[PDB]
Amino acid sequence: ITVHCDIVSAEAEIFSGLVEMVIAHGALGDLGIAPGHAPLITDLKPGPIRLVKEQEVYYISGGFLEVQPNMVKVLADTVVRAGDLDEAAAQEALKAAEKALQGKGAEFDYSAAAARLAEAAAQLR
Amino acid sequence: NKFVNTMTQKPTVEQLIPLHHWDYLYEPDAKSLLDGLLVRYVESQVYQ
Amino acid sequence: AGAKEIRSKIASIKSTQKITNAMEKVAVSKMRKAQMRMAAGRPYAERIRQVIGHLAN
Repeated sequence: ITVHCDIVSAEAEIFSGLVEMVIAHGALGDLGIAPGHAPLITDLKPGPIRLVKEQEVYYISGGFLEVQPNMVKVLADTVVRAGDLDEAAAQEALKAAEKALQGKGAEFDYSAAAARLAEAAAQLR
Repeated sequence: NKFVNTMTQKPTVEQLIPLHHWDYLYEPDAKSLLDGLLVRYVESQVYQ
Repeated sequence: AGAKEIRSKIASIKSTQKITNAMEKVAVSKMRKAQMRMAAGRPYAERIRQVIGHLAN
């Protein structure tokens, strides 16, 4: 009559316990999951997940739903991924590196500079 | 750096990109799921 | 070279020593906040590793 649901994100847990029914917005349409549901992996739309224990509702920005007859895992995302947002962040990171580097410089100095700082860092302790 | 203990920080390099009787009910195509999950995995390792 | 100039230097260095002693405990406090954040993000990564293993195997 109940399964172990765990709603988690790359940063922290969102929910963990025992549930009666899990309602999710899959990439192809709404779902209603209950104990013993067959194994199922699915991509989630940005929207609210409704759980039955009493009733709970949590807003998620998308993710992956993994189901097994004795376990339900929701791998949520902290932000809403998308082709424009996904590409913008890459262009800003590239732009940052263009502005940072002007030209090449002496690279053989690495070893000498590292030895200088390795000797200097010992005297301090 | 990796946290060995409160008194020891270890500098490290970790490889990111180059990594039983039943099957899942894949709603979307399996390529789309694997392509998306490998990206989420690498980002999570960088965040950790 | 002069007792009073020396007395002023001692008070200056003593004022600095009091805050570096406090900053050590502040760093320990923030270390514990970072350690709890390290543990909170593990379940998501291990589960994504467990799925990719089958969806490829």
